[PDB]
Parts: sequence; structure tokens; C-alpha cells
Amino acid sequence: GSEEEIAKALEELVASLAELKRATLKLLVITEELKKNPSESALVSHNKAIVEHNAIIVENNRIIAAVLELIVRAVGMTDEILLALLELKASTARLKVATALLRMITEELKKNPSEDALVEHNRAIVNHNAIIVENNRIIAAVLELIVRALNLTDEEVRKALEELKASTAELKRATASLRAITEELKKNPSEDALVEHNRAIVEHNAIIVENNRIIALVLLLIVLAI
Amino acid sequence: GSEEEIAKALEELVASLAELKRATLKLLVITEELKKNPSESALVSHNKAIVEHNAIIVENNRIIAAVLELIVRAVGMTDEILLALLELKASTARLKVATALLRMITEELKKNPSEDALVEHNRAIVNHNAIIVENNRIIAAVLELIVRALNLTDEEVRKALEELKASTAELKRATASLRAITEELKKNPSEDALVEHNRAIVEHNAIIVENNRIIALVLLLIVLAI
Amino acid sequence: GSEEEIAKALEELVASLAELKRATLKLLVITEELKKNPSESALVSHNKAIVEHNAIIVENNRIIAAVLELIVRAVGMTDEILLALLELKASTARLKVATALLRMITEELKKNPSEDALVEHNRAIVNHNAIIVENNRIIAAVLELIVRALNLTDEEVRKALEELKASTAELKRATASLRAITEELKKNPSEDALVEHNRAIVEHNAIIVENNRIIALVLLLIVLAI
Amino acid sequence: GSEEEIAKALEELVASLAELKRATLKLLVITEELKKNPSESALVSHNKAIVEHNAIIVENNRIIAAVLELIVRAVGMTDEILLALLELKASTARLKVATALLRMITEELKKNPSEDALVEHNRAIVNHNAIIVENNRIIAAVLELIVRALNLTDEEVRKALEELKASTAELKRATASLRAITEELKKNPSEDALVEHNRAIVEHNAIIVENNRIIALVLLLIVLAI
Amino acid sequence: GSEEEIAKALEELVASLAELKRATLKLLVITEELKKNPSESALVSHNKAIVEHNAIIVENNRIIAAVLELIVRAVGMTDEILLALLELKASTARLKVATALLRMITEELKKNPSEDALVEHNRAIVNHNAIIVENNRIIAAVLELIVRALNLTDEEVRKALEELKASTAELKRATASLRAITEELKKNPSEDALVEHNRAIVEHNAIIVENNRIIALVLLLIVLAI
Amino acid sequence: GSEEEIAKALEELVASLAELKRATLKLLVITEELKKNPSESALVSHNKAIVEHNAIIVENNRIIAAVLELIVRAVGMTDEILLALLELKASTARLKVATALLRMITEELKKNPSEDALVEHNRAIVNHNAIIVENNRIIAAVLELIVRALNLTDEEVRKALEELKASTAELKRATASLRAITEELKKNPSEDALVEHNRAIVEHNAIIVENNRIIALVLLLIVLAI
Amino acid sequence: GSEEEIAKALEELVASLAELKRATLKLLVITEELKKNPSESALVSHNKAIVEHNAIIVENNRIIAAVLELIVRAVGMTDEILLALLELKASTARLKVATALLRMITEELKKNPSEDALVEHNRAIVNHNAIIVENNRIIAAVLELIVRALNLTDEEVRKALEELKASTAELKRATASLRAITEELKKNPSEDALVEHNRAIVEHNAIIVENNRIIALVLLLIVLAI
Amino acid sequence: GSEEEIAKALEELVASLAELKRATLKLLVITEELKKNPSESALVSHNKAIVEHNAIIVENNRIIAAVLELIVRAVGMTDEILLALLELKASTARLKVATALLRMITEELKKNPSEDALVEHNRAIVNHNAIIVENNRIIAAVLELIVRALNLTDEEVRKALEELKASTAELKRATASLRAITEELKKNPSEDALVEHNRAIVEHNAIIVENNRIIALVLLLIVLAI
Repeated sequence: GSEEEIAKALEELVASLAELKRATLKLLVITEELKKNPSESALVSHNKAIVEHNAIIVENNRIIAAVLELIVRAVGMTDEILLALLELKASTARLKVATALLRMITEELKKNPSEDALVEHNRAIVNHNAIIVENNRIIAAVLELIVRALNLTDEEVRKALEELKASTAELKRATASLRAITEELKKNPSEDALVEHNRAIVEHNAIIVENNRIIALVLLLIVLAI
Repeated sequence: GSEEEIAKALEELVASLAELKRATLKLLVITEELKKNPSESALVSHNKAIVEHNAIIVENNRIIAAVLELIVRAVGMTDEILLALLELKASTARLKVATALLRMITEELKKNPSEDALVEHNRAIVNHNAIIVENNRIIAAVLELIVRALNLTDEEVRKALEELKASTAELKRATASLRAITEELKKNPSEDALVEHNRAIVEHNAIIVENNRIIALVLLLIVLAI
Repeated sequence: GSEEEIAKALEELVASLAELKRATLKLLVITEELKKNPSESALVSHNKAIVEHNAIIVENNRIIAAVLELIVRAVGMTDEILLALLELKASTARLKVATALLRMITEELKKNPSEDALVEHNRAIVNHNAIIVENNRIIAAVLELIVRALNLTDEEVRKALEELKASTAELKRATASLRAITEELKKNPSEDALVEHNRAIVEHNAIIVENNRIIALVLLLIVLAI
Repeated sequence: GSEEEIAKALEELVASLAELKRATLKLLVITEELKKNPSESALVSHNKAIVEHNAIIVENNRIIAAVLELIVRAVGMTDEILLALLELKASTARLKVATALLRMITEELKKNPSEDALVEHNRAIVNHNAIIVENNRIIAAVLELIVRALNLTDEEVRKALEELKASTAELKRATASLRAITEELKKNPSEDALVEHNRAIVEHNAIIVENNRIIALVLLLIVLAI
Repeated sequence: GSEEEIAKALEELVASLAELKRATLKLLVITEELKKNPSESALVSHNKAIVEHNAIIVENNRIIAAVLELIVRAVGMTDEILLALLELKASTARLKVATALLRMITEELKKNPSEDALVEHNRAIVNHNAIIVENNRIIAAVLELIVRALNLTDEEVRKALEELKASTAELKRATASLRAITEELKKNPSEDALVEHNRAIVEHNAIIVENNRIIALVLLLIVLAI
Repeated sequence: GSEEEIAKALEELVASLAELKRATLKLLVITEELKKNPSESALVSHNKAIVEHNAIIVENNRIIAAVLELIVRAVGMTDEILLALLELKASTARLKVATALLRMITEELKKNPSEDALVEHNRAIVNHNAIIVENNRIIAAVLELIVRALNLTDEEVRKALEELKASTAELKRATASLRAITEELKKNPSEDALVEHNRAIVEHNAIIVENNRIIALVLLLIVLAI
Repeated sequence: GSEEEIAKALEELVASLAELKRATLKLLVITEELKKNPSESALVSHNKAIVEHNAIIVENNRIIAAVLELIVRAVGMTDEILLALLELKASTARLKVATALLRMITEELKKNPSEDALVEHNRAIVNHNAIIVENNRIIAAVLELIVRALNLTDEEVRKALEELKASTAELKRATASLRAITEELKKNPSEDALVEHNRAIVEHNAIIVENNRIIALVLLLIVLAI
Repeated sequence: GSEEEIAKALEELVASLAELKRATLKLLVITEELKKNPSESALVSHNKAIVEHNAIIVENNRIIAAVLELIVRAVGMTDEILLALLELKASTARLKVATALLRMITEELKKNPSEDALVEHNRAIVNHNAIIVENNRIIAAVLELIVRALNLTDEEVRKALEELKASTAELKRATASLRAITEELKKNPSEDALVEHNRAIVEHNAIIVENNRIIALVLLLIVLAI
């Protein structure tokens, strides 16, 4: 795209980041309220709020993928870039699918809530997040390839990629930990467990938001360096 | 006011009536959903929907009081009209107060829901409706006075007033019936009772909406007859 | 307004006239279908179609009043013009009120239809039309005053005013005739009467549409002569 | 506008000219058919075809006015140009009004044809054409001013302006002649006269089409010279 | 564009070149027939054939400009390239305008032919050709810039550019010669002159076709070298 | 644009200049307070105030670029002007990008402040300013071209351009000096250095504000001279 | 506009005239104080007071232009009136521009005062005044046209226009004289010259105030005569 | 308005009447002093006192017009009343305009007094009074209509209206006489004439004060009768 398109889309990206931050703060609020005064309708409303937070994350990742396609068309594709963009477009579609899946089981839970339904819903949230994580790993791989293809020497870019690789390994570890406690919950579901689990989910989402911040710093540094 | 003001306000009134009808249909839907698949979070969400429906009714009654004030200033006050308008303005303020009361105990229920809280909330809904009923009786008394003061001979107006008086006596009977089953619920609260009770509430609200329709026909006939 | 505004508004007027003609043809169709195969749901749907046709007529009269206000501001007010425009604005508001009244009793009929309700609805249609007639008389009086104030000597204009005065006296006679058969129906209501009556209504509406055509010719001739 | 807009609009102009020529040929055909086998339905259909031909001329003049506004914004306004463009915009609106007037009396004739209605319709066609003529005189005055403002020395332009001034004086004379035979017809209406008159109308329209051709040559020469 | 678009468009270009060659051969035929048996209707038909040949050249130049825009978007704009492409787009629009001008004066000649009209038409053909020449000079300048911007070392490209620069200077000389004999004809118009002149026109068009062949060799060599 | 648009936009420009001056005074205040009582939270708040001051500068440069686009469309583009405006539009987008980058690392510093983060933030402020400088150099080159294209002989304009060229060379020198001390700080970071550095930043911003004042004097003189 | 709008705006005009008179008296005071005790800070403060006086004059001329637009819309435009109002709107925008220019060089003088800066400031005041003069000449030409268009025979109006033409020619002569002494000062700048010059400026402003008084008498007479 | 508003405004009216009486006595004093010891500065100061007396009359008429607007809104408008109130509001604005005109030529006289200026000032006073007279005639017509609309049978009101009509005819005669001697003065201006004229002015003002007294008695009787 043109510099006007790229710049406009980065303004939309930073707007989406501000909205994502605000939603993360709100989710932390309702997580505290649930911790202090846990109840069945509180659990249902908290889960629905988590679903809307995830939908904001998905829109953030869509805008990032759009910006990257404009950036790569600016610089030019390469073999490894083209294979990573085909992987990115696949993961984007898989995410839209899992987003619809999550929203539909959310509506089932809202209509007919029960503890078993909360367990199933939490496990489906953990699978949706694992798909977001894979989307972020592919986006990070694309940015790694774009920087290596440019041969960009900016120490600000190298520093931001060291941050992005650290955030990616941290996000893998947090994803594994969340799948582990999810398998615990599935074995021993209880309201106290549902609360501890939703807490760990909110920590995982916070780590994903940090990942999206680092990704946005890499995009901004690249767009300045080209 | 001028004929433009009255006509504009009647456009706002008919818009509010269409909105009220739409909300009544929606409320009947969720009442059926609650009847078929009753649950605690369904009860909480149903009660919150009743609160938003009542807020729409209150705005309808506010617009009616505004129209009547413009109509009476058009025709001129009289002793009994002025005394009924002072009674109307008092009842309007009492309704704004009870509306805030209901919204605040609604937020308490949403935050900390339980069966006892649902009973208390249903009793406060029944008191809010009883205040709406008194508001409608005073508005009907005002229209009765305006027509008798004009000495208006239109048989369409007399017919609509016979409808309005029948609807008013019906609304007294329905209010008494709802207070009776409310005193039963308070004595013997149960989920099955909470469901049967919310059903009776929705029937009472439907009768109030019929009353507001007849009231709007009387206002339209009066504004045409002057 | 400016010549661009007036011309645009006359394009809107001629568009509304084409729509009105199309609706009149459609209404004649359903009148024939009702005559051939009369039934209760056919009666209800015919009345609802008459209500939508009347709403189109009312929008036509609104556009005519707008155009006349722009024309008079173009030429300049005069004592009799200003008094007639205040009479026109009053009749416009009264018409918006009666339009809402009719739509609301239409919804009552649709929801709770019966032969008595059809009679009451037909009488309310006849009153709505009588208000349309008064709106047309005031609009014709305004155009008579505008032409006399300009002192316009065009024989095409004089001819169109002879047509407009003939159409106005014809419309008074037709209105009286329709009120007469309405008083018959109210005395002796029957399905055969409801059919004959709805036929006479549709004839009356056709005469109103002829009046609106002549009115539009007068506006076009005036706007060309200034 | 940009050179792409001007070129596109001149392609639209030449397309409209080809369509206008085709319509003129068709109109000459039906004029001959009417001359050979004159009849009432032939007269009505011939007049309706004249109305559609005039609508094509009006669209041609709208496109010419658009092109001139883009051309003048290209060169820059001047006092006499701006006053002539305000005269052009007024004449454009007056023409849209008379076009709607003509179409509506056309529909009246088609619906209720008679010899008197044919006379009135032919006279209204002659007035519509006289308005087209005034539109063309203003467009020619604008082009005269644009060329004199540029101080353009091209002998091809001077030749085309000598053609345009000759065509304009010819069009004044032909318009006067057509108004003269129209006043004859109005005095002595007969089918033989209606036929001879429609023939003279079609000759007048042909002269207007020649005027529009010369106007388009002037626009093309100007757009090449800037 | 993509390699599929570029290749398809070059297939369209070579198709247009074959069509242009065929048309040039046909035009030489009718030029000989006119030389052997010159006559007024032969002159008119020959001129119309020249107009259709020029229209084919114009379509060829449109396709060349399209291909160049796809090629430059492939390589990237540069200051001098962007300024030459804006000059090219201007010349393209000027050519579409002059093409319409020529077609319209062609139709005037066909309808009302005379020796004076043939002289004027031949002079307008010579001006149209001079515009084609300027279009070709700009296209050649664009290709010169594209090759210099790539820094392309292919001796086949350098050879084709030496041919293109020689053809361009030859085309300037031939254009000047044709304007000289055109000024003679305008001074001393005669049928023998019209024939000798149309012969010189056909020679000039043949030189333009040679220019378009060399241009196409440069485009093909560039598209292979990138 | 019209004289109203240009004048309104220059009123917005002078309003932005007054706001920029006020912000510069405020920044000098807090710079002194930091010098007298330096502390980590004082450093963080000072840096955030510098970021808001830079955002005001960026809005000032956007309004200047808007005015220049209206001015050039008033006079007409030229080759060197169009190339400089494309350079300006690119630099405008690059500035919006770097502005978002700065705001995001500002939020990172505010959330997780430390001395290392202050060093990195100061280096990013110096890069943002260097981009503002490049924006101002391009704007000055554009104004130089507009004046030379008009061939404007006003001695007031020549004087203001000698001021603008002196301010531009001064701004280059100050930018280089600030990058030099930034490389010192990066080598030897300390609180005392951070303070001395923020002082030099504020001096650099003051020089940019002088540049924007001279630019506005040139725009005002040009708009009067056209 | 309506009689209320015109009258209100004339109340604003007479208020602005009273304020202008008061400011002229104050400026004469400080002019005398400067003459008696001339000094650099006295010169700076006197010049700033002259700038605020000129800003009051500019607001006076804005209100006058507003009133004239309401008056002409009351009576109706004409060709020469419309061209003079376009000239007035242009001069109004040019004045707002020169007003901003003056205020900004005023702030430059206040911040960095010197004898050279005082000379430059006085020359810019003289240019600002020359623009005020042109604004007043255009306003007087508009009033001359409005009166001639009305064909107003009132001897009070003719007398006031003879006064207005005399004041206008006097203002031209005074403007030329002030430009002459300005060219002296620029040639031979000295504190004694700066003082003598500021004296001549204050005399010129007094003559402008007399012009605005006569203009207001003409507006009042016209508004009474319409 | 309310009875409190009407009563308060009538208290303001009676206060203004007392002030008007006091001012009339003072003006008679200075008229006598001028008669005994006539001189140019006595003439100037007397005229300025007449201007302040006229300003008091204008404020009296404003308060009366306010009271009438409250009274008519109390009773209700009618066709002739509404047309007279529009005439009253117009005359009120025209009077505010002529009041400003008089005050401004008063300031011109005070600043630059001379015998010619005194004559011109006296003629402008006589025109100002003629506008006051027309204001009073319109106010009397409004009161005549208000009383006739009420159909008020009070003999006190009929008597006061016979007084008001006599005062009105007397005021017409006195106005004509004053215009006659004003036309004498304009023909034969002299100090002895200026004195005799100011005397006749003071007699006219006394008649206006009698008119305002009768008008206020009629308002008081009406407000008691409603």
C-alpha cells in the first residue's frame, strides 16, 4: 500500500491497542469482583466478558495481518515470506472459525448455564486462546523474516526482536501452564477451581496483550526503517 | 404550546408507543424462555429486562405529562385541572425516585444474586408497578377533567373515555391481584413460585401498556377536537 | 430558496406524484379483488392498504407545503398570504396528528378485527380524508393568493386555476357524498355495505389524487412565471 | 477537474450526440408515417416521441453545462463568465421545471386525448423548445466569453464561432417562425394543421440538434487549445 | 501488474500490431485505387478509412500506455518516470479528445462533402497525426527513462533504443514535411493536390506504424530483462 | 481553495502557534523545576510533557501542510512543486508513524520506569525531533519553490526567506549537536546527564518553534502577495 | 434578514462606533505623551496600542459587511451588487490575513525590539491601513450601488453620499501621503522620524474613523428608506 | 404573561410616565430660558436635551409594546391583531434605527456645531417625531382591536377610546403643522426661526406625552376588564 494507507492502518492499530488495553483493565476488574463475590451469574457474565475481550484480540490480529500484507507488498515477497503469509492467512481463517465456535457455545452457556457447562466453556476458552497464540507465533515469524529480508541493521529493531522472541517463549510457557490447569479442572471441577482457573486465564490474556504490544513496536520500527 | 410543539410531541409519543410495544414483545419472548428453561441467571437477566421495560414505560409517562402540560396551557387551567396537575407533578417525581430505587436494587441483585434477593427484587418491581398505576390514574383523571371542561361532545371521545375508565378499573383489579400473589410469594418463595410470579408481573405490565394505548388515543382525540 | 432548491423539490414532488399514481392503481386492484372475493381478512388488508395510500398522500401534501413556503419566500409574503400560510401550517400539524390517530386505530383493527371494528375504521378513514380535503382547500387558497399577488397574466395559469377551482368544488361535493354514505353505513353496517363503502372511499381518494395533480400544475406554472 | 474527467465527460457528450442523432432520425421517420396515415392515436404517439426526444436534448444540455463548469474551473472564472454561469444555472433549473411540466401534460394527453388536448400539448412543446433555445443561447454566450478570455488565436476556433453565431441567429429566426405557426394553430386548429405543425416542430428540433453539434465542436476546440 | 497480466497485455499488443499492419496494407490498397481513379466519393471513403486507421493507432497507444503503467509499477516509479507518466496520461487524454473531434468532423464531411470540406478534413487529419507523434515521443521518453533507471546492460536493448531514437527523429522530420505540404494545400487546394496530399499522409502513417513496432520491441526487451 | 478556506485555516494556524508558544513556556517551567529538584518521577512527568508538546508541534505541521496544499491548488502545481509535495506527504505520514511510536514507548516508560528506560526514551525523543526537522526542511523547500514560481518581488518576502534559510541552517546545526550529546548520554548515562540532556532537548524544541514562526510569516506574506 | 436582525446588528454597529471613538481618544492621548516624552518602550507600547485600535477597526468593518449582506438579501442582489459583494468578501478575508500578520510581527517586535524592528513595524502598520482603506472603498462602492439600485430620491441620502465620496477621496490622499512619509522613514530612520511618523499614522486612523462614521450614516439612512 | 408580570410591567410603565412628565417639565424650562436668552450654545444644549427626552419617549413606547404583547398572549391573537402586532414590531425596529440615527447626528452637531447643522438637526428631530407618531398610531390601532375583540362594554373604556381617537387626530394635525414650519425653516433658516421652531417641537412633544398618557389609561382599563 501507500504511506497514507500504511499510516492510517497503524492509526487503526494503535486505536485497537488502546481499546484492547481498556478491555484488559475492565476484565481485571470483573475478575476481582468474581474473586471477592463468586456466584453462578457472576461466572456466566465474566465468561461472556472474556468472550468479548477475545473478540477484540481477534480484531487486533486481523488488523496486524492486514498491515503486514501492505508492508510486504511494499518491500516485496520472498519464498519464506510467501510461505509464512500463506500460513498466516490459514491461521486467520481458522481463528474466525474458532471465534464463531466460541461465541456459539457462549450462547449455549448463557441460555442453559450449569457447573458442567462452565467447565466445558472454560476448556473451549483455553482452546481459543491456544489458537490466538499460534496466530501470534506466525505473525512473529513473518516479522522475523521481513527484518532478515531487509537486512535491517537498526539496533532498535534488533532490541525489539529480542523482546519479541522472549515474549513468544514466555507465551508458549504460559499456554502450556494454562492447558495443564485446564486438564486439572476437567478432572476436579469445583467453583473454587473455576475461580482459580478464570484467574489464570486472565493472566494468560494479559501476556497475549503484552505480545501484541511488542508486535506493534516491531511493525512501527519496520515501517520507519523501510 | 404551538400546534407544531403538540404535533412533534405526539410524534415522540407514538414513537415511544411503538418502542414500548416492541419491548413488550421482547419481554414476552424472554418470559417464555424463562418458563421453558428456568435458571438463576435466566431469572437475573429476566428481572433486568423488566427494569429496562419499566424505564421505557416511565419515559412514556413523562412524555404524556409533557403533552398534557402543553395542552392545558393551550386551553387554559381550571381549579380542578390545576389541582390534578399538581398531583401529577408530585406523582412524576415520586416515580423518578422509585425508578432510581429500582435500578439501584437491580444492580445489587445483579452483583450479589440469590433467591432471597430475587424475592426482594420482585417485591420492589411490584411496588414500582403500583406507582406506575397511580401515575396512570392521575393522568386519566386529568384527561377526564380536560374533556369535561371543554364540554366536548364528540361521540368518539366519549367512547374512548368509556374505554379508558374500563381499562382503569381493570388495572386496579390486576394491581390488587398482583399484590396478592406477591404476598403469597413473600410467604412461600420458590423457583417455581418466582417463575409463576414473573409471569404475573408480565401480564400486569401488558395491561399497563394497554392503558397507555388508550390514554394516547384520548390525547389524540382531544388535540384534534380543540 | 434558490432555483436549485425549488427545482429539486419539484423533482421530489413529481416523484411523489408518480408514486401516488402507482399506489392508486394498486389500490384499485385490491378494491376489485375485494369486490370479487370479499372476506374478513381481505377487508382488513384493504383498509391497511388505504392507510398506506393515505400516508403517501400526506407526504405529498407536506412536499407541496414546503415548495409553497420556498416560493412565497422567493416572491415575498403579503397579509393574506401570511394568514393563509399560518392556516396551512396549522392544518399540516392537524394532519400529522390525524395520521398518527389513523395508524394507531389501524393497528387496533389489525390486532382485534371484527365487523364493528371495520365500521369504526372506515369512519376514521373518512374523517382522515376530510382533513386531507381541508388541507387541499388551504393549499389551493394559497396558490390563488400567490397568483393574484403576482398579477400573473398567463392564460395557461388562468386556465389551470379554473381547473383547480372546479376540482375543489367537485371535491367538496364528493366529500359530502362520502359523509352521507358513511352515515348510512353507521346506521346499517353490513359486509355488503362495507364493500360498497370501501369502493366509494377509493373513488374519493382518486378525486383527491386528481386534485393534487392540478395543484402541481399550478405550482409548475407559477414557478415558471416568476 | 482533471484531464481524465474532462475527457470522460467529452466521451459522454459525444455519446449523447450520437444518441441524439439516432433519435432525430427516428423522429423524422415517425413524422413521415404520421404525414402519410394521420390519425388520433398516431398524433398522441408522435407527441410522446417528441417528449422523449426533448428529454434527450435536455440531458445533452445538462452534460454540456457540466463540461463547461469543469472547463471554466480549469481556466478560471471572470466577472462576465461568472455572471453568465449564474445565468446558465438559472436556465438549467428553469429547463428541469419545464421538462417536468411537459411530461405531466404529456401524461394528461395520453390518458385523456382530444383535439383540444393535442393543440394545448403542441403549444406546450413549442414553449419547451423556446426554453431549450434560451439555454443554448446562454451556453453559446459562455463559450464566446471563454474563448475571448483565453485570447485564443486559433483560426479553427474563430471559424467554429462564426458557425456558432450563424446557427444562433438562425435558431432565433426558426423559433420565431414556430411561434408564429403555433399562434395560427391556436387560432385555427384542425388535424391538417396539427400535422403541418408537428412537421415544423420536427424541423425546429433538427435545427436545435445542429446547434448542439456546433456547440460540441467549440467545446472540443477549446479543450484542445487550453 | 502480475506476470500473467503483463504477458496477456503483450499478447494484446502484438494482436493490435498485427491488426495495425493489416489496416496499413488495406489503406495502401485504397490509396492506390484513389490514385488511379480519383473521385469525390473515393476521396470521402478514403478519408473515412484513414479515420478508422487512426482509431486503430489510438487503441494501440492506449494498450502501450497500459503496459507501461504495469511495467513501471513492477519496477517502481522515479521522479523523472513519474513526471513522464503524468505527461503521458495528459497526452492520452488529449488524444481521446482529438479522436472525438476528428470523428465528428468526419461525420460532417460524410454528410455534406465538398472540396473545401476535404481540405479542412485533411488539415484536421494532419493535426490528429501530429498529436499521435507527440504521444509517441512521450512513450519513447518513458522507455528511455525505464531502461536508464534499471541500468540495463543488454546490448539488444541498447540497439533497440538506437533504433527508437532514429525512428523518433525520422518521425519529427516526416511530421514537419507533412505540415509543410498541408500548408501548401491550404494555399493551393485542388483535386490533384488532395490526391498527392493523401499519399503523403499515408506515408506518414506508415512511419508511425514503424515507430510503434520499434516501441513494441523495446517493451518486449525490457519485460524480458526485468 | 477560496479565500474563506485559506483565511480560516490561517486562523487555525495562528491559534496553533499561540498554543505552541504557551506549551513551550510551560515546558520551560517544568524544565527549570526538574533542574532545581531532579527526581525519577519528575523525569517521567517531564518526558510525558515533552511528548504532549511534540504532539502539538505535529498538529502545527499538519495544519501548515494543509494550508500549503490549498495555496498550491490556488496557484497551480509545477514539476518541482509536485515532487516536493509528494515528499511532504511522505514526511507527513512518517511523522504520524513516529508520533504513534513515541506515544507507545511513552506508555511503556510511564508504566515501567527506570533509568535505562529514560535513556531509551530520550533517544527516541531525539529521533522524533529529527523527523520533525526533516518535515520542516521539506516545508521550507516547498515555500522556496512557491515563491520562486510566482517570481514574487516583494522585499518583505525576500527578507522572510532569508530568515527562513538562516533558521533552517540553525536547526540543522542544533539537531546535529543534540544527536551528539544523545550519543554521549547513551555512552555515559546518569541522572545528571539525563537532566542536562532534557535541557538541550528543550532548547532544540525552542529552535523548532522559531522555525515554525518564520514558516508562518512566509505563508502569510505569500497569501497576501497572491 | 428580518427588521429585528438588521436593527440588532445596527445596535452592535453603533456600540462598535462608540468603542472606536473611545479608542481613538485614548490613542490620541498616548500619542501626545509619546510626543512629549519619547522613548523606546513608549514607542513599543504606542505601536501595540495602535495594533489594538486597528483590530477594533477590523471588527467594525466586519460588522458593516454583515449588515450590508443582510440589507442586500432584504432588497435583492443585482449584477453589480453581486460582483461588489464578492469583492467585499475577498477583501474581508485579505483583511483577516493581514490582521494576523500584523499581530504576529507585533509579538516579534515586543519580544525583540530595536529601531530597525520599529521601522519595519511602522511600515507593516501602513500596509495594514492601506488594506483597511481598500476595504472601506469597496464598502462605499457597495452602498453607492445599493442606493442607485433602489433609485432612492431622499435628499438626506444624496447628501450623505456626497459626504461619503468626499471622505473617500480624502482617505486616498491621506493614504498616499502616509506611504510617502513611510518611504522617507525607511530611507532615513530615526527616533524623531519614528515619532513624526506615528503622529501621521494617528491622523490617518482618525480619517478612517471619519469614513466609518459616514458609512454608518449611509447605512442608517438606507435601512430607514427601504 | 401572568398577572404578576402584567402588573410589574404596568408599574414600569407608570414609572416611565412619571419620568416622562418630569422630563417634559424640564424641557419646557429650558425652552423658556432659550426663548428669553437665545444663543448658539443654548440651541445646541437644548437640542441635546430634546434628544434625551425623545430617547425617554422611545423607552416608554417599548414598554407599552411589551405590555401589549403580554396582554394579547393573555387573551389570544386574532387575524387583525396579529397583523397589527407585526406592524408594531416593525415600527419598533424602525424606531430603534431612527433613534440611533438621531443620536449620531446629535454627536456630529455637538462636535461640529453650526447654524446649518442646527437646521439639519431640527429637520431630523421632526422626522424622528414623525416616526414616534406612527408608532403611537399603530399602538392605538392595536388597542382598538383588542377592545373590539373582547367586545368590552365598559363605558369607561369607550370614553377612554374616544379620548384616544381624539388625541390621535390631534397628533396628526400637530405633526403636519410641524412639518410645515420645518419646511419654512429649511427655506428661511434663522436664529429667530430656530427658536420658534424648537418651541413648536416642544408643543408637539407635549401632544405626544398626552397621547402616551391616554394610551396608558386605556391599557389600565383593559387589564382591569379582562
